Amino acid sequence: GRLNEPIKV
Amino acid sequence: GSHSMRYFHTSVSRPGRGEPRFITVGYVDDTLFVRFDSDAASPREEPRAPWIEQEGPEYWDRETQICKAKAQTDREDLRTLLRYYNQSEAGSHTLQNMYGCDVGPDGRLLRGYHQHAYDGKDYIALNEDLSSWTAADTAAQITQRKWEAARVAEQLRAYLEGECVEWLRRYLENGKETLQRADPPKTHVTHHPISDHEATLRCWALGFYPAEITLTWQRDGEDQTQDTELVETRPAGDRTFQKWAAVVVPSGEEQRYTCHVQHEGLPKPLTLRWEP
Amino acid sequence: MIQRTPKIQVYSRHPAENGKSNFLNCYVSGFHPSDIEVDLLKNGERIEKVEHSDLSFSKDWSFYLLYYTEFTPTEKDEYACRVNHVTLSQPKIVKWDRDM
Repeated sequence: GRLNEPIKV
Repeated sequence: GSHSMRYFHTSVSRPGRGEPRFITVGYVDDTLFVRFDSDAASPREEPRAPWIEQEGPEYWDRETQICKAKAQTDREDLRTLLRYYNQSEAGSHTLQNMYGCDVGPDGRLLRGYHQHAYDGKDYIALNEDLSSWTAADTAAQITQRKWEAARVAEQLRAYLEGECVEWLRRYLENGKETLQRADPPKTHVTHHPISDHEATLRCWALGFYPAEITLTWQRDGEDQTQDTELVETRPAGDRTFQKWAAVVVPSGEEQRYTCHVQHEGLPKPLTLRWEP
Repeated sequence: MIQRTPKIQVYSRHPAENGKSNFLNCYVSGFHPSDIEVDLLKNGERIEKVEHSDLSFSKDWSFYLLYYTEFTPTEKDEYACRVNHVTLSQPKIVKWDRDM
């Protein structure tokens, strides 16, 4: 199951 | 033995041809288990292995939401990266991310990963400590400063040590028939005359899983590394892999050459010779 | 803008036996950027309805794809894989050889 954590550069 | 779970993501911009295409796939070891493509008619995360099919609708809904949201943040990130590199809006560019975990035979975390590349080059990676960053260039240092300020690493550490490991344990159990089965290589040597003076010996490994294998030639017991043609391990399409290694052998030298095969499905490494 | 040219292998799923159904594979790997065109050819003409894997990549970030179709080899039919990529000045044709 995936990471649910928005991460923007 | 040990195992891994990895998610791969690629966005590719296409100015003048709509919005960037987003493709993500998930693997356990060398087994594909999920996929999502934004160009699909009705994009959803879809199963690709039988053992994930039993996950219920809530799993697929959540996964699909995560994938759609990531497609959107990637589009924002592609716009940001044009600024960071002083680039025009006219060209196609690529953003890649991989994350996941490796565990040992006891199921404990061996290490975690979370890393990005832009236009095929390393951009920023979480270090093995799951606490600090390696930035490739001054643009990635801008991202590093943002991610330090927001304590991104702490969020990643929590996932990689927690949910990532526990999902992988679940999948390994549900998929124990296949994920916990090594298929050994089927091996043979072929001989291919080149001229009156020499011939190729080719050592084959077929039908093996997982993909990791070692395949070498020796002559009189000495490794022939510089003189061996070793092809990349390649998928057969039936879950298994193939590889071969070849050497050019002077006439009459065939019995001096031995092929050596190591694979986790073999209880002992194999030695083979050409059998006329 | 870095570019990495594809490695190309064309091969069968199982050892070829004339008259027995099999799968013809073209594996392209090691390439960047990811835009690539791959055709499988029978006697020089494109095979219709070829399928392919979803884009993925290696530890070094380079891309790989598998293109594949069912086929039944014979003594006389020639098969090949034709690849185009920005690193190539003309399409590259690799012939299927059942000994590779």
